[PDB]
Amino acid sequence: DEIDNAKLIMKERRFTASYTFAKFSTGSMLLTKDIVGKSGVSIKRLPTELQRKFLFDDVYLDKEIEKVTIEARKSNPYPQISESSLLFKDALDYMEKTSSDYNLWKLSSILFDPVSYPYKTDNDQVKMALLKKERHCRLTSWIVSQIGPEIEEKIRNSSNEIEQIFLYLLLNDVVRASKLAIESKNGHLSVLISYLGSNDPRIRDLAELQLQKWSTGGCSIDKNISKIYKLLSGSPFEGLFSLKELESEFSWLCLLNLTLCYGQIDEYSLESLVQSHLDKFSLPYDDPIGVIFQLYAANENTEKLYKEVRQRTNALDVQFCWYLIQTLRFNGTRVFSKETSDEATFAFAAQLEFAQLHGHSLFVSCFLNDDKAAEDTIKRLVMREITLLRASTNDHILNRLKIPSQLIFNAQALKDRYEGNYL
Amino acid sequence: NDVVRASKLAIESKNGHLSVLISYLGSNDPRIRDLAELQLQKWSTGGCSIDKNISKIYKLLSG
Amino acid sequence: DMIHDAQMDYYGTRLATCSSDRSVKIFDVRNGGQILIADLRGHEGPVWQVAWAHPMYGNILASCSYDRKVIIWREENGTWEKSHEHAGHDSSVNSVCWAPHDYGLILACGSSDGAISLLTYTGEGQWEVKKINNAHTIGCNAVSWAPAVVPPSGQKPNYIKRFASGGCDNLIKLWKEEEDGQWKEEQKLEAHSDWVRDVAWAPSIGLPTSTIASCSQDGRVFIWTCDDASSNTWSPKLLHKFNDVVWHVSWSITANILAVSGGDNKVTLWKESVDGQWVCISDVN
Amino acid sequence: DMIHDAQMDYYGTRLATCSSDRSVKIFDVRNGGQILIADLRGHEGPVWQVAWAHPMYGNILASCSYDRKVIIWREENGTWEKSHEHAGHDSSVNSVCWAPHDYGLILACGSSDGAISLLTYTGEGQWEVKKINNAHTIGCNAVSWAPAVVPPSGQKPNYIKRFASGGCDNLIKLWKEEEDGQWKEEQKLEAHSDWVRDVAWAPSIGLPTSTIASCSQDGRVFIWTCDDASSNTWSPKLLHKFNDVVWHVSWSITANILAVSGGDNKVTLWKESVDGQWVCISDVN
Repeated sequence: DEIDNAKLIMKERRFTASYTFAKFSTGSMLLTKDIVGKSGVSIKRLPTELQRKFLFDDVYLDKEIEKVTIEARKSNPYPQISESSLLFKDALDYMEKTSSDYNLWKLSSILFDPVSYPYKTDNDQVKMALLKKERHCRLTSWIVSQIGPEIEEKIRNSSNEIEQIFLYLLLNDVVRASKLAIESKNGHLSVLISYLGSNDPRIRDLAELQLQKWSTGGCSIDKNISKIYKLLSGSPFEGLFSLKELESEFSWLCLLNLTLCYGQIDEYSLESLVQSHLDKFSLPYDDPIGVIFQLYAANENTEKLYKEVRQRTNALDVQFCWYLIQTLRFNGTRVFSKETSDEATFAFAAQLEFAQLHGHSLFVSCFLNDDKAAEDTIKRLVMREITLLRASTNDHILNRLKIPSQLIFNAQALKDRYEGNYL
Repeated sequence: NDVVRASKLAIESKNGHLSVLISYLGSNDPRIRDLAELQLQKWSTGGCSIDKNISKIYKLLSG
Repeated sequence: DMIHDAQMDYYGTRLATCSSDRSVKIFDVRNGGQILIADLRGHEGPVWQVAWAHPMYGNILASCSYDRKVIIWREENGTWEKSHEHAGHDSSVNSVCWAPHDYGLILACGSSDGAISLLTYTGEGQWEVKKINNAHTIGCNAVSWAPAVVPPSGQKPNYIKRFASGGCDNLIKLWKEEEDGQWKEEQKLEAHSDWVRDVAWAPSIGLPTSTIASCSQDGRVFIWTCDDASSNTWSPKLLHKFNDVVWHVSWSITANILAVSGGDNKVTLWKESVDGQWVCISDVN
Repeated sequence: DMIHDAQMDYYGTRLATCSSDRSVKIFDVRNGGQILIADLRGHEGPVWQVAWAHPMYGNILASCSYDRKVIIWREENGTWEKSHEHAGHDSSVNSVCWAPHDYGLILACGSSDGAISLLTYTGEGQWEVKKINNAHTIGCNAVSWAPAVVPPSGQKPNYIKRFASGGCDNLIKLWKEEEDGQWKEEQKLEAHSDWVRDVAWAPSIGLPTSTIASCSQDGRVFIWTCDDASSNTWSPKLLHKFNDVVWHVSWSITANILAVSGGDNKVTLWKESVDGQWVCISDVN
């Protein structure tokens, strides 16, 4: 007598017994129906796939805040970042030296973090040339450590000393590469190896001019003695006796180190140099250290590549992308569009919201250019999570972020008011 | 005459600028040479507070 | 037995619910644990949807129902009594929603007779009801409010006061508060081949590219993107189609993730890729 | 530990399998119960895909592998010995497939060096190998045969003998046996943004509207179509995109249901609706 309406209405309403439902809520939690709730409301929560431990400790957020200068925007009292001395470097301490992150980070910190003389000499032709180089070593010196196990061990495997030498070069270790040369009664090399580090055309030509001759009825020559002269010619990969063959067992990075050490084909910019390597060789798929290079390599096209890149790979961590754009934007380092920046600031500031770490969210939120949006978010974020942003999160985050005196009092008053009746 | 290891150490101790000079050390570039010496002269005025080692090294550049 | 809609309170403290047994239960969730607090009974028919008003007006919660009546329950010190009731429609009332807190305390209700009432609140226990007859052909199911958007003087701006709404005619009509006082149908949206089930006006992340989602008996979910360069040009885009009906759709706040409820008792999550095509992030349950 | 590919025998009696442990196991399924019958070991590297030849040639089964070699195991009274082997490629061999039983007993293999061998069978234990170098840029992953289609005399027709094939360059190149003797790439299909994983030539239900499915790292599944016989027109249509890679794709025989393997360890089924849009009929597992 009561089931016919449930049937009538269930039916007069196109309602299958399959009817389910789910709705996200203010805190960002969704309410699925499961039968697991006193009233069947599975209030599951939203996963912050943002995996990086240090984000959960006051210290980082707290300390990284002193790294900035906040100032109310031009169209309202809502704070926005004026100046930020933020470098990839900063992050290194909170990570561990064995993770790929430390690398990705340590790398960027090298490719983008500013270089600097530690004494005031001003021949701009000089200072500009030093930093030019400081950045050079810094990077090769790194790859030397990344290919250390790789090559070092690949050396235990050789009966051939000449091949052994070519290997020591591959690690940019001339001193030991030379010692070996003399000790094996293969001295003439110790000489070239001497020149290798410099840029002398005499040699260069002496090398190449010889190479050409070596292709005419003159065999029984080590592939190693040849490969080595090749390292003198200048461009080794685009050569008359190319090394492009090495792609077989050498880490692409092993090769790159070559083009950066002996491949100074022309005396120009590094960024463009790196870029030269990328042209002859295909890169490792899904690789973060890889991508980061393309970004460095594609100088002015920076933002364009980024867009291009993010559209194909999940290798670059939201938080990274953000920290990138930001460290690059506040150092003049590259060319980044307001639309694209804020575009990725939301991204991050969002993950930080699902995690509930509002302190971080609000802070990243200041990296918003659109004064309307900034205000828009901030008012929202704070109005809902005031209690959480109060008494112990360090006791003042909000005053620290130059947030509006009124907003605080307003949203505050509102909850006290809310709790007021609940009691 | 062990630049490779002398350099590695330089970077690893947060004393990089040296790894740069050390780079030049092997060659013969007057820019540097002068940059070195010209600095040295300055270092004798009021500021005698640097490692004897950082000095000894620039000295190796002077010529 | 089976619940219909249940929505968390602002400040995430309570959790009102309603099921086909005509019971509007308000459960508290402190620490993740559910704890009933009152069973507001009062509908002659199953309750459909339910919505919490903005804490700025105290603690209010309204519930509509198949009983053709809608109830508003206030709260005064634990005193969960109903301060007002409204039976202005002849057929069941499929949905309710509150207007963005700035417009005031306005409540929108779409019935099944094909109408739409709008309870505005006044100084005391009074409520005027500007109504919209024959809004949809066979009735209305969804009612969603367009996000409050602000347009040299001492004034709180006059907003565009819009609010979309799907129904049994397949049309998702948008609406607008005419400067004089009544609402008119700014535009129709006919992309669905059968009953429109739910229509949700995604919240603007400050961003001007206002969106809106809809799901219907045909089993398709559309996202009407709109660049209102002063003219109504709503270009629908297909999210996905399941061989079974989709019952509800909701927007996650920050990312604009769509929770797609419908089909196989399963609920899905979606996010529009850096490419423009929407994707399923995961399967709930 | 983990298997890769496993295919049921014609007449649904056996069930060959292979996993990364370099072991090609042939089970038998009478009544639904699995029962091993032999563990053909012989690959220096994990076995990738595996295919059963047509009972018309006795009982044959071939398996390719990362060992750059491909094996063909005959059977003579329980005598599961290998009658032939072929290591004509330098890099691993991602896939194998047999040509429709009418062309004869031809086997197609796509390596990772970017080549494609084609073992035709002769009177005795002899096998000629017309090969295709640099077929794909970075290697090949999929190889599927185009359904055997028949074109006043005593003759078994000369077929169009086509067979598609995806690879690491993102292109799904179709191919054809030129009347003289060698295959040529009739056409390229570039719709994928990353590695093409698998490419399956749907069987023609006698119907001339030949189709083909593909899935790749980008996580999209396309069902390329040809509107008519003899018009070099392949118009791709998007099935769906998952945020994760799709590993395999297969056609169900009658309905042309697509089994989509990939993404979240889940496998999906799809059937093209009376509307043209493809839908997910259910979730396996």
